[PDB]
Amino acid sequence: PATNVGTTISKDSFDRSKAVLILSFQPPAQVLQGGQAITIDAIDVLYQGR
Amino acid sequence: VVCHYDSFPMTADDKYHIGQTIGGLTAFGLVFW
Amino acid sequence: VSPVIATLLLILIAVAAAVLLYTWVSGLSANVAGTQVTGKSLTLIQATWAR
Amino acid sequence: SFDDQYPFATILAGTWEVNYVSTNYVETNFRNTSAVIKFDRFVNTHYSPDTQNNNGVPIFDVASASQSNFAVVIWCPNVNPNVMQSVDVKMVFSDGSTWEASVPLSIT
Amino acid sequence: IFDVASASQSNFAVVIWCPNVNPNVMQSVDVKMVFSDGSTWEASVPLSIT
Amino acid sequence: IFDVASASQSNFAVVIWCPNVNPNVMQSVDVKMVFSDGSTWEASVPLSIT
Amino acid sequence: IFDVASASQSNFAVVIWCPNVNPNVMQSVDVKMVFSDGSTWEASVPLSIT
Repeated sequence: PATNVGTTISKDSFDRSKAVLILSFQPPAQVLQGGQAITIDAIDVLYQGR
Repeated sequence: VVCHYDSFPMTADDKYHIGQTIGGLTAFGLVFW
Repeated sequence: VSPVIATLLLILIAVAAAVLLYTWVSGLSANVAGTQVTGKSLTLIQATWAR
Repeated sequence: SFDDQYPFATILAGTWEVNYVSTNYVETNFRNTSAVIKFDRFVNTHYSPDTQNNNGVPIFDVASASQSNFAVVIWCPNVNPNVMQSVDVKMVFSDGSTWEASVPLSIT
Repeated sequence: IFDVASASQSNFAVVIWCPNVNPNVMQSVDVKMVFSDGSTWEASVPLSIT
Repeated sequence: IFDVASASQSNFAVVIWCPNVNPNVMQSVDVKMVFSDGSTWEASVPLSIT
Repeated sequence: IFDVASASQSNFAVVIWCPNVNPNVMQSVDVKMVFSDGSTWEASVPLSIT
């Protein structure tokens, strides 16, 4: 990620030792009785089971 | 992943959708020579 | 003669609700779509590329 | 626009692409996927609000998605790639069921 | 533009155009297909001239 | 303005307008009807966009 | 025009005409029947070409 933003961005405007997680999911349309819309109340990040 | 495609442009060899008007524009497919 | 009339109306009510349960249950069943199982992977006749 | 004091997660319709200019340098493009996004609820609060201009981001308790592809963006300042081999993510549904996925962090 | 494409009995081809792929620096690429039911299939394509 | 409203065979709708109801903060609302004989009936209406 | 329609033993069809339904944008539709006694029944109809 970049925490230092000016009116123009250099390559050094991006930070080191920082990370942003990205995930891509594809629902399957035809599942049993499966619902059209998927809802999420809570998202969590775990490491070592904690 | 270099690139991702979730949908596709209509193909020329499609009799069903070839002679129809969709979204105000007639339908044309893709051709390779 | 209160008990005699009361009991009669109660019998009719329970019968009507039971029959309604049946229609609803059976309609609920045979109402599951499911899926198809895609065939075995397609054999690769060729893989190539051009400009 | 990123602050370590304000971690957050959210749903966006798209996918991530990586392009290699050289052996150790890359270019990155984020693309739309034509999927639906809606928000279930609002809980009082705001994100990076501007009092002078009435600018702000409403916060809702539930997020929903539809047919086709969609991404999840997660920002936790506590995660360090140099000491962590991998992390894990867990989602809790409205109905109470749960789902989990695995993400490697190691450079390669 | 339609979200789903279908095929039938007999042969068929797939035409893919990604401007980011460069034959001079890439030895090979790979393709992945995601089915309507959610299952997946993958194939291997060499790019090297020969 | 009349104190009692009546209906007959076939379909009919009810139109309700209360300025106090806010969709952005209320997940759902409920409606209650009181009959002339004193019995009551209730129905459930989701408000959430979707 | 009559408010109620009835059927007997053996097969029978239902013909429905709603100008608002568009096959090009709708994957599937659903039909619901309301009985004289108040119970209900529903069926599922795919619209997709194939």
